[PDB]
Amino acid sequence: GTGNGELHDKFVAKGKLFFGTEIDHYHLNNQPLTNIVKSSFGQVTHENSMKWDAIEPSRGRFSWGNADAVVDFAVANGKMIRGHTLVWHSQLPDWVKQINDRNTLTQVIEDHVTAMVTRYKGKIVHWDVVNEIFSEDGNLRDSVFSRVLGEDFVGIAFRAARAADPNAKLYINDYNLDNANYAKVTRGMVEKVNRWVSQGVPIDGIGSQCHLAAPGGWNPASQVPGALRALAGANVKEIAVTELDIAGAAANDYLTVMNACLQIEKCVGITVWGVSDKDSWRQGDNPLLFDNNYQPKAAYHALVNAL
Repeated sequence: GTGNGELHDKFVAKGKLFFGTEIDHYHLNNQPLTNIVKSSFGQVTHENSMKWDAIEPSRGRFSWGNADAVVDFAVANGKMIRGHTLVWHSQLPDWVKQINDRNTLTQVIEDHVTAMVTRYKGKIVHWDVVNEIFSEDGNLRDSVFSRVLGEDFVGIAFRAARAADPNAKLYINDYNLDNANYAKVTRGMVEKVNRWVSQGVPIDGIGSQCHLAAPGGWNPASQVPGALRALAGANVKEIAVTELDIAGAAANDYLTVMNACLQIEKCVGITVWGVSDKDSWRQGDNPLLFDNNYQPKAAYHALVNAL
């Protein structure tokens, strides 16, 4: 009566756009992994093959194959795609950190942004236009971008993207937005998005990665419902949780995040950052919805039954 029985179809039935997961090309030949993506998730994000150094390793040399493989898989199976990510300080080629002429860095950014967004035009529901640009206290983190251009690289990148694919929602993404009172939320994301939306910058959405700790750690998800409402309170049309994982994978904790999004009008979807704990970037914390044998864990059944 609502798709198959599984997560993304039940989630979407309540009025949301997707419940997706993360994959990359080195998972395409893993059939337990790829069947769960087909049957339980409705959207994918590239884990690594859309980052700057994998896409443009030398200026004007684009290597599209690994990214294309994931995209072909996604569109062949009717999955949405979040593009991740256009401008980031991490895994960033050494040839861009060399440029300090504001013009050339602006050109480089447009070139990079325009190459990616055009190639995948019409196939990409959200682009993380900028990733991780805030310090833990709310100012711009130090990088060739913030040094050379200040806050200006944000509007440079968002405008290049909007110019290249008018259909994609343009997002800003960041981690540690997991407490409403935290500086990075109040003085960082909310304050500066308001200021940049005021200046004509086409920011459609805010992404909260939600790499969350177990109960009693620094960022437990006891507190996320109030943070997402803090974020959803800025002058943007939507928000999403984009890289969700929770150390321990407590049924109660996943329930908390899913229903937080369900109860926030502006929250259009959720992406967990992997299918199985075996392959997670923090496998020690065991933080996903499927175990090492690609069998559904307690949190997974819990979300399906709540829906």
